[PDB]
Amino acid sequence: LTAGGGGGGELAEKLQPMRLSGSSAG
Amino acid sequence: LDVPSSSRYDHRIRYVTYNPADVVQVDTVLGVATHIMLEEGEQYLTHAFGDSEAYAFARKGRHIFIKPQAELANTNLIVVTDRRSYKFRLQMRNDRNGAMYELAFRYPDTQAR
Repeated sequence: LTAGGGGGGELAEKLQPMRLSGSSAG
Repeated sequence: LDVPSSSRYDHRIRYVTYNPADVVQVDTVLGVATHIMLEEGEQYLTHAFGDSEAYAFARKGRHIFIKPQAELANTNLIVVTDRRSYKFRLQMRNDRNGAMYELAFRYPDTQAR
């Protein structure tokens, strides 16, 4: 039908750089 | 014997007025699938052929298709639902003429209600 060295802790942690990414104009 | 009455457009499609006290003489020919529909919302319980391999049976909801599968297939179909029980005297026609594509019912009690 159907188919299918590293010491100097405090001074060196205040000298960690802050690197902010640049932007591109749209 | 309730002989179906055919339509006026094509005598391929026939209608019968259902009756508890009579059977439906179906003239099935070779190579055609014939369509039978029930009442809306009628739950099919069981069906029982006189010869299971003489005819092919697949049912979807309220729609019944039977198909010849063997030479000299002259048996009965008793498909029963909650509302009623149907009886057809299935008879193969040899000459592949006077076919009957689909059988439809006209219910007296439902129409009166």
